[PDB]
Amino acid sequence: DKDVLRDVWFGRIPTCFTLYQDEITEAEPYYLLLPRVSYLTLVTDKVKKHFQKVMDISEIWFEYEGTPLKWHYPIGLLFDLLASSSALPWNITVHFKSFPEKDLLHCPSKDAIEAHFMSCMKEADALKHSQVINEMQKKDHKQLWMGLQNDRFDQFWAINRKLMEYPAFRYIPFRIYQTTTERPFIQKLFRPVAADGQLHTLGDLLKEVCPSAIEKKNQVMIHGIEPMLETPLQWLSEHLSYPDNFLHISIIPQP
Amino acid sequence: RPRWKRHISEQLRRRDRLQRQAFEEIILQYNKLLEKSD
Repeated sequence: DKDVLRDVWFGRIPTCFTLYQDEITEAEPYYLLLPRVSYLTLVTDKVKKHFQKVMDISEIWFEYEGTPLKWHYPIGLLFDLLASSSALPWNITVHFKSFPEKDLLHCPSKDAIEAHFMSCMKEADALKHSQVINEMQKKDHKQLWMGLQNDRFDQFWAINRKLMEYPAFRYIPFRIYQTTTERPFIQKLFRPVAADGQLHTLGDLLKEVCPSAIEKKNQVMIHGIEPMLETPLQWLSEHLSYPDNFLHISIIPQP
Repeated sequence: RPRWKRHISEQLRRRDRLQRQAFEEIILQYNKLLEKSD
C-alpha cells in the first residue's frame, strides 16, 4: 500500500509562529507548513532567520497554549495531542528568553536529533526484530536521516522497507500519549497475532494497554485521523508508523 | 479495498484537503511579500 505511505509522509500542518509580547524589538507572524513526520528542530532554523531580523540571544523555545513543546515529539503528534481541536493554523508563540528548566535543553543539535531519532529505530527494531538494523551498514543509517531531514520519500523508504518486512513482527512499537495522565505516555509489549494466529486489532491494543478509552467520550487519533478500531494492528505498524518505526497514538477528548 | 482500509485513505485525503492544500498557496504568497517588504 505505497499510497498510504506517501499520504502520511507528505502530510503538513499550517503553523503561525507569533513572537511573545515581552520579546524585545515591528515583528510580523511567520507562516510555515510543518512536516507532521519531522521534528521542530529541523524547522526551527527558518523561524530563527525571520525573527532574528527584529532582535538578543537565539536560545529559542516554542509554547502552545502556554505549555512548551517538546523537541523529541514529532510535529504530527504534538498538533494531534494539543491543537487538533482548535481551528487552524497551529498558533505557536515563539520565545527567546525566560528559558524554562522544566522543558528540554536548548534546541538539540542536528546529530542529537539523529541520535535520538535512531535510538527510537533501534529500540523499535528490537521490538519487531532477530535484528536488521544490526545487519545493515552505518552507510545506510545516514540515508534514513538524510531522507527524513531532506524530506526525500524515495531515499528514506528504500531502506525502511527492510524494517517493515517480517519472515513468513514479534512486538508492535507504539507509544500511547494521553492529554491528562500523570505519566508522559504508555508503552508496553503487544503482539500483532493472538494465541490462535488471528490478526490483532487497534481495539485489542487499547483493551489490553489503554482500556480507559472506553461520559467524557475520547478520540483515538493517529496522524490526524480517527481510524476505526477494526484496523489490523500490523498494517498500521507497517504503514501508519512514523519514520522512527513507532506508532504514536493520541487519546483526545471530543467537542 | 476493505472498508477500514478505504476509510483511512479517505480520512488522509480529506485531511490534506483541509490542512495542507488549504494553506499552501496563501502561505507562500505571504512570505514573498514579507521578504519583498524587507
